[PDB]
Amino acid sequence: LAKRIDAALIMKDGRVVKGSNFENLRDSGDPVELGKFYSEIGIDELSFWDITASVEKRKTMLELVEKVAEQIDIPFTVGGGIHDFETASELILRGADKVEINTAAVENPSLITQIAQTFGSQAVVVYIAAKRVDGEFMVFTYSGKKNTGILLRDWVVEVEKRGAGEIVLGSIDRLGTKSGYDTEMIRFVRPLTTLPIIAHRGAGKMEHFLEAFLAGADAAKADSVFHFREIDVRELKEYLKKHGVNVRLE
Ligand SMILES: *C1=NO[C@@]2(*)=C1(*)(*)C(*)(*)(*)=[C@](*)(N(=O)=O)[C]=[C]2
Repeated sequence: LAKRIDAALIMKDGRVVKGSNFENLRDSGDPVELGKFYSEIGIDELSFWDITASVEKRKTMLELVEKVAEQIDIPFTVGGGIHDFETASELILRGADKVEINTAAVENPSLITQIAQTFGSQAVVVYIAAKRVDGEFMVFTYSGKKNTGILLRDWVVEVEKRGAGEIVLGSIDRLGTKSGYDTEMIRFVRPLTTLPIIAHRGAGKMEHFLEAFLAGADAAKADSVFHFREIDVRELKEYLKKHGVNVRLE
């Protein structure tokens, strides 16, 4: 299948954290209008990540999903502290196509299966944050704060076994960098799973997307490179097509 380009939007109290540089937008920090604009210029799927610190979070995420579903016609994922089946269920029913889970899945891997039982494997995305520690790829939880001691190799196999649809592979070793995706990490994971692998962290220029796809990624996700317009989405897709990558053009 076609390689996929995803945009992730980090949100807090209903706003896109640090906004965007699209002057054409009425409100460049509105996640709905920004998401809609991305869907029009060639983003394939959207990810909405909420960090509303406690209290209003549940209602905020549900209202976000409802507003997004009304306006956009490409698939989207919602994530950020989804801890149980009922939370995931209400977000999917309100409009999300998929839910994206990390810490709660590591702590209770049956959560993957429970969501998939009702909504299908295709509705369950597991985000795996990994980092090199003493020469092994280790799985990290709590926004990179906790080394679980679980090997990346073991967790990838378990995630597929439990019934996840896709894996987002986030390299903590590339957080905040613009040097490229962690292609070594992608190549390490590729033979271990039949699931779609979505690369995250490290993108800085168009050539990094090509590199990630050569490494075996099925999709590439980014955020600030798009929001601050370091990479244009249409230019990226034209570049990838030029060099033989199967991507969807309009
Ligand atoms: C995934 N792994 O750690 C995370 C993940 C997502 C979000 N988020 O804001 O959706 C936060 C931490």
